[PDB]
Amino acid sequence: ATYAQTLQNIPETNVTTLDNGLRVASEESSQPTCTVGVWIGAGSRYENEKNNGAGYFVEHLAFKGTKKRPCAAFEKEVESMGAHFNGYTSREQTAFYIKALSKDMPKVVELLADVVQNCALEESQIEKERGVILQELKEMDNDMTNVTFDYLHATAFQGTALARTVEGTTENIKHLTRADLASYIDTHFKAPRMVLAAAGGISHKELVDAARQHFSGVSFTYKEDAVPILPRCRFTGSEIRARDDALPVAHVALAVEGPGWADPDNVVLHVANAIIGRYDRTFGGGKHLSSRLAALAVEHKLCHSFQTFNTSYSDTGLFGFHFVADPLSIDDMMFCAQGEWMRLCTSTTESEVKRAKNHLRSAMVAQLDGTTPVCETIGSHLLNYGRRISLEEWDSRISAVDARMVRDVCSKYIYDKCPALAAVGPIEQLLDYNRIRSGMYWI
Amino acid sequence: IPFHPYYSFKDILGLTLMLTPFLTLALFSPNLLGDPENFTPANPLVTPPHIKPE
Ligand SMILES: CSC1=N[C@@](C)(c2ccccc2)C(=O)N1Nc1ccccc1
Repeated sequence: ATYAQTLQNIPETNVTTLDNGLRVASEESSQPTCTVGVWIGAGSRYENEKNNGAGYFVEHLAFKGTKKRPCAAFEKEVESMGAHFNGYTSREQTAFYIKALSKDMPKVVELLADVVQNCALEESQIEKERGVILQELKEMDNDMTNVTFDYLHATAFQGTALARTVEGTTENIKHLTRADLASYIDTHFKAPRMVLAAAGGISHKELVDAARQHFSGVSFTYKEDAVPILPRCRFTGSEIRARDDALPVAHVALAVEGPGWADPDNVVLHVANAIIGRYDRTFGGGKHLSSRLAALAVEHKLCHSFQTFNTSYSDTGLFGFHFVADPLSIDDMMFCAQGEWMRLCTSTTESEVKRAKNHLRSAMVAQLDGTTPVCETIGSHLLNYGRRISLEEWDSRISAVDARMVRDVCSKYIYDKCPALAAVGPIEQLLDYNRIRSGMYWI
Repeated sequence: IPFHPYYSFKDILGLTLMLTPFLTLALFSPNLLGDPENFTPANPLVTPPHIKPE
């Protein structure tokens, strides 16, 4: 049983489409337990100045009961069967999923459909959640990492839709109407823009059947079955600096525009990020870590942590890094960081990519560790690539990557580009934009 | 702000702005600011009528 063989013997992912336009996909295994959910192509990016944070507001009511069954009833029924109900809303994607015994795959599918189609939107529950959401905005405001990434999007995509945060504005949350949420749901939670995904011990045909039974309400016009292409979001080389020397450590995020889901180069960018890696003060490896940047961080105590990232989207994306450091080590950290980025475009080695490729393989395999994560892969893949991509395909693609390819792709997206910068906390030591911009060439 | 590149550039600019008058004077009016009396070898016995400094 070799790695190759195990990859080929993995059960295939089955997909079928209903007449209403909804897609049903699932990967079958022999597990008494399973996860099934509906991945919707909706998010803050689809909102606008007036209904920003509606998709989030909805995510708060999607579990407070439907028309067929009020709050208590809905909750009791789900709880009493040992099932877990979770979900989330991002900028371009939303999801509501359930974990339970394969023995209930069908009852669950009915529950899901009831959630996405007949949300009660209890007028009173809405005012109750209005205050809850307002408390979460103050909680999240202390999450420097997330405040920093929000700011990164706020400036990198300023003037556009991707500039808004998922949770939305205070004004919006204070004034969103029962009608707005309703409108949101109707406008976005639509069959062709959704995906019923399930993984575990489930019958694809039994899944698709319960699907036909509950996911119905077909469309008449053509405007109801077309998936609206979103207007492009302009990337802008710039920086937003939120200074507060009262904060203990500083967060910094730098990034360049990325390609977008469908682009093959993403396989290389991920290998690239694998070379630089990530780090945090609890990595036993210490000064021996393969990641050069990580090694330097340890030697010179450059930061508390740092991480690379390649955040994709339909038509764009953010490729960069983020670090947390003491006010007095920001400059050296940024220096070494930008240094490693130059090394990438200019002097990557075969040994380097070899390691990074391996690291990347076990990374993709790790994202399929359980029913929920695999179910998440399916929902996302069909929603982003319009098809599931096997580990064997990925591996096929990953294997083709070499040093030269890394240098060329990185040079393409990084070298001499104007980055987007977001800095929060005690950032006096972080040099100006011009100096950082110069770190973008020669290495 | 860091001296470079803000003031390194600003200073090079200032240099060339003040270098034009300098060179214009130097190349187009070499003696505009000098006493013609200094084109005459020093004579310990004759004092110029109007002794004025630079
Ligand atoms: C060697 S004579 C001299 N040296 C100069 C360049 C000078 C003087 C004092 C301080 C700095 C520079 C100047 O103007 N003169 N001429 C001169 C003519 C009449 C009366 C006084 C001086």
